[PDB]
Amino acid sequence: MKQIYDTLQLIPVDKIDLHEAFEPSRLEKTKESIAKEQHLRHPVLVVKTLFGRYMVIDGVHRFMSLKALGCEVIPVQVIQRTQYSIGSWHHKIPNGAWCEGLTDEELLPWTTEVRDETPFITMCDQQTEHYLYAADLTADKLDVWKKVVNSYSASCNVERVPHSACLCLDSNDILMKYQPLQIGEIEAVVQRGQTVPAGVTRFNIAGRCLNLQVPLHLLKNSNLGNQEQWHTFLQKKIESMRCYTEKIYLIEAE
Amino acid sequence: MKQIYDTLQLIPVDKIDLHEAFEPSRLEKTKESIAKEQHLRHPVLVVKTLFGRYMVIDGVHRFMSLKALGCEVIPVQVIQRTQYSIGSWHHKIPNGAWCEGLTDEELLPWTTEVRDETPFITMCDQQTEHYLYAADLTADKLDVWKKVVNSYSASCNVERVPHSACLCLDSNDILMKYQPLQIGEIEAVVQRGQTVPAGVTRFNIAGRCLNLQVPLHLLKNSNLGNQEQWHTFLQKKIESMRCYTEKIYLIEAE
Amino acid sequence: MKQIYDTLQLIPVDKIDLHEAFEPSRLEKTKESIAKEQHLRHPVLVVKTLFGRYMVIDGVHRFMSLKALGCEVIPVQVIQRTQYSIGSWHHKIPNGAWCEGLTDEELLPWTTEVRDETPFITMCDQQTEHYLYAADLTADKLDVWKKVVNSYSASCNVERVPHSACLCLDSNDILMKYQPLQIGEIEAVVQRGQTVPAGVTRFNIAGRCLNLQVPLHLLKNSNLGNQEQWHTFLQKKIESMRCYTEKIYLIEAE
Amino acid sequence: MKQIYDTLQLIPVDKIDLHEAFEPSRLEKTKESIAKEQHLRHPVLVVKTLFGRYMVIDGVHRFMSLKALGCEVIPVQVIQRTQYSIGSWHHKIPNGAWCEGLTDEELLPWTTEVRDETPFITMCDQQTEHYLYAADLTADKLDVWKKVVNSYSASCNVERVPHSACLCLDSNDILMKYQPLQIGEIEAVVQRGQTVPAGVTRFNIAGRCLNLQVPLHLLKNSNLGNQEQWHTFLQKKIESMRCYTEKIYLIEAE
Ligand SMILES: Nc1ncnc2c1ncn2[C@@H]1O[C@H](COP(=O)(O)OP(=O)(O)O)[C@@H](O)[C@H]1O
Ligand SMILES: Nc1ncnc2c1ncn2[C@@H]1O[C@H](COP(=O)(O)OP(=O)(O)O)[C@@H](O)[C@H]1O
Ligand SMILES: [Mg+2]
Ligand SMILES: [Mg+2]
Ligand SMILES: [Mg+2]
Ligand SMILES: [Mg+2]
Ligand SMILES: [Mg+2]
Ligand SMILES: [Mg+2]
Ligand SMILES: [Mg+2]
Ligand SMILES: [Mg+2]
Ligand SMILES: [Mg+2]
Ligand SMILES: [Mg+2]
Repeated sequence: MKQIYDTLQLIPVDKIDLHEAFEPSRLEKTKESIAKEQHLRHPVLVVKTLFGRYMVIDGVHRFMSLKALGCEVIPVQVIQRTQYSIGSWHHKIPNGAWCEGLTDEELLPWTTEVRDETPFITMCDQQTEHYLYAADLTADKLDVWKKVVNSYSASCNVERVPHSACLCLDSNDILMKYQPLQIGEIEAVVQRGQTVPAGVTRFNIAGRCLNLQVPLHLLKNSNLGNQEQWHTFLQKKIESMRCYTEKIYLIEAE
Repeated sequence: MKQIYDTLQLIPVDKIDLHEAFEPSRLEKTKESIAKEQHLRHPVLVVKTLFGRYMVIDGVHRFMSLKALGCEVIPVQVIQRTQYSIGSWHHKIPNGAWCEGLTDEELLPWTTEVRDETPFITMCDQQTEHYLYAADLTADKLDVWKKVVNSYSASCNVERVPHSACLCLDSNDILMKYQPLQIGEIEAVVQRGQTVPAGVTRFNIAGRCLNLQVPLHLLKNSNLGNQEQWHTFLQKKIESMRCYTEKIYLIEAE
Repeated sequence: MKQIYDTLQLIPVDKIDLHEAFEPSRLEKTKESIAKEQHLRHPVLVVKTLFGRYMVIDGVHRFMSLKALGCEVIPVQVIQRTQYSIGSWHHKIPNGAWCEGLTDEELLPWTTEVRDETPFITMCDQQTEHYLYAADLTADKLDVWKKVVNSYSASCNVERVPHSACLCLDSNDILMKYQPLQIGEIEAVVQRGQTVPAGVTRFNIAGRCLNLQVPLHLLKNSNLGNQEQWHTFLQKKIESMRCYTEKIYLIEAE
Repeated sequence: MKQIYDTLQLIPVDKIDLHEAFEPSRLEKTKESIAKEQHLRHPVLVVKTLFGRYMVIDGVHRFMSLKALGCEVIPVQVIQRTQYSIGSWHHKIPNGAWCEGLTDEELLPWTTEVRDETPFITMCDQQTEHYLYAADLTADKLDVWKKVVNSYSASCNVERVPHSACLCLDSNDILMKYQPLQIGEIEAVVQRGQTVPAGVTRFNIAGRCLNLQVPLHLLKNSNLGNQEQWHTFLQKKIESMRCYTEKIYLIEAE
């Protein structure tokens, strides 16, 4: 447990990259709550990446909220490569025929053929599968991916299901399956200045620190004096830290 | 997630049994903190037992603190049998030769013989094992167990280690091993009006609810009116509930 | 390891019990096969029972083949509790919607309420699960189990399905799910002179000895002695034993 | 399953590479055994390589026995990536404190600092772990690996130890720990015409075909053809194939 202290750091805001598109309603809600509370409940989870920088793997909305509220440093928890894995979320639309984004005039080259290579995107109903193969796309595969996801994401009662799960579709479900990305692929996206669609990458992260409740007043100055105050704050919080190994239901309110 | 609401209940204090001895310093600390905060951070974890009663499986000190502070009902989380298992803690004394409770005049019938039956208690050092066999004890096995545990528990820098763990002892460690109890054995202890020693039973519990922060003012009346207020409180808290599946480090302070 | 050698024993046929009804079609082919070969390829797997008897946990048809062939002694491997577990086979009726023996059961008290207590039997179709809870049974739990299984086993195509299988039922499927028995419960069936329905219990056994190839002649004339020959035989075979740990596909011919 | 049948193939000896140095004592006994029997009991397990070649992942000594015996063709089973994993064997030197080749290594830059990056090699005694980090190496990582292993393999008693083993070192033990290689890395060694030190790589392979017993005569005169005989042979053997899933002890004689 005595290593967590070392992973909780204040990082300059300009050193942090995002790889995932934000959700506008989620950002408004996160920003309003941070502004009201003037604390950050959970530190932003980051991994070290190229060029001395840090990449958010959990906390896009918290990060953007803190930035907009004028924070010059971000409370992060630095996650080591051995303590996370990357999977994907499948997206279950519980009544596809009432999902306007899916019943629209279709323009992409969906096909039912199974090929030797893995499909870029798979759309499933109870009886059939349609595929998009990377080899058939003209637009940047990233722009096609985002168009597909955003067509139904805010409007069709989507339920995210772990890509590894066992799921049986009823007679009107649609299931969207996406391929898991490796960390190197995500870094190439960031290097290009791009982001992946929201709610598709699924980081499984061991050892997250919760309920740190960092007061925003520690985050407004890029320089020091605040570092002694940060250490004092952290020492006090770590005194009350406890570890839980099984599944937990955390009440996130005061 | 929508089942947790049903498991969080206010139970009359007189319907709740303990099976484990409290630690006096731990009780003082828990009671002081509850009194200062006038909230219960985490609900007491209980299992249904015989006679319409409930048995604490986590929260002896919280329970006794609430009782002493005048609570007539206890916020519990009812844990189902399929969501916990019972193991044991081994107790590592990091310098046994400086542990007065272990270097005392010895009176129990320790033996190095390995027998066909399982030992009641095992004391290990780096090279040797000594056993206490239930078949050799005169005193109630429970009273012998408590004498052994309390001889070193508060004084010899004990480190609790999961009975299933891999541990290598250095040249001065002592390791005390205790047998896991089954739920039926624990219930027989309670039926006798007895308790097992502190810090030996190890419940592994899936799905615990944390940071509920129940205000003590909801707990002082055995009758109702408070039940509508309990439902309103619970509805608000459950709105902010989130599930975490991997290991977490929870900061337990405000 | 020499521990294995000691578990390979010749047991009087009269001391061996079955817990599972046999299939005569499988019995004829097993008997035929053993008769042609004059060797028992794989020893019967048994567990030690009360009264000094043994219970077959794998080898119902081998046992009765040898028994029917006049063997006074059975080559067994004695399995310890630590090296096996008891699961269950599900039963899929792919045309169950047309299975007469199943759709006319007006007498048994099936129900759809999910209770806190595990159900005795579960019957699933594409959109409904029905449950038999032990607390509602009108007659002996075993004879009810038997009646359910036989209502479709003899008049409807069936295939076993493992618990791990992710199976999505189509419009005419029925899936029967049975609760796994503990070892104590199976010992009860056998001591009432009975058996469980065939094809339901699933024993997961580690460390089976394969390809011992015991000549049948060792299994008769026990009244003259056979221990000398047996150990002479075992020592020669044991020397070529090799341990394999993952899933294997064994070619069983020469 | 018929998928297995298709993975059992006769491969020209010239298209098969080894990744591991052999032991001549084990080679003589393997050759002797195959020569006496005139059958290859278990097929060589290989993976498809670049350029259309194959790499042995189990069967270094069987391959070279057949090769030394003049076989122009090798009976292999082609293993897919999904059915194996690459681990490592630890090396225990029970009298390592007196192992001269190990206690005089003044040249290699061992270090005790634990860094965020996994180490290349780890050397353990009862109270100290020393590490070789790839970023400190003076020469080729493979030749350093080789030098370390050979410093004790030829002049000190050694026994392999599995990763899962809970091992407490005594006063004179030394334990060497090696980092598991990925498949890409082993392919590199072979394409540089080299091998890794013996007894370190640990392949966990699921679905091995056992007891095929391929007659040696099928493996010569390939210049006249052998596909007809091969399939005739496989169809007869495949019909007696049986799948076993847990640990088995196979008697390998008739
Ligand atoms: N008729 C048979 N022909 C060939 N092998 C058989 C036959 N019956 C049994 N066996 C061998 O015994 C093993 C298990 O047989 P099984 O059908 O379970 O009968 P039992 O009831 O004796 O276990 C099989 O893996 C097979 O190798
Ligand atoms: N000398 C031998 N005698 C008997 N069986 C052998 C011999 N060599 C190899 N085998 C068979 O091959 C299997 C693996 O042999 P192994 O020692 O790993 O050599 P290889 O390098 O060919 O894998 C063993 O399980 C054994 O059944
Ligand atoms: Mg998040
Ligand atoms: Mg639907
Ligand atoms: Mg559309
Ligand atoms: Mg506790
Ligand atoms: Mg010590
Ligand atoms: Mg004492
Ligand atoms: Mg069987
Ligand atoms: Mg069907
Ligand atoms: Mg080998
Ligand atoms: Mg030693």
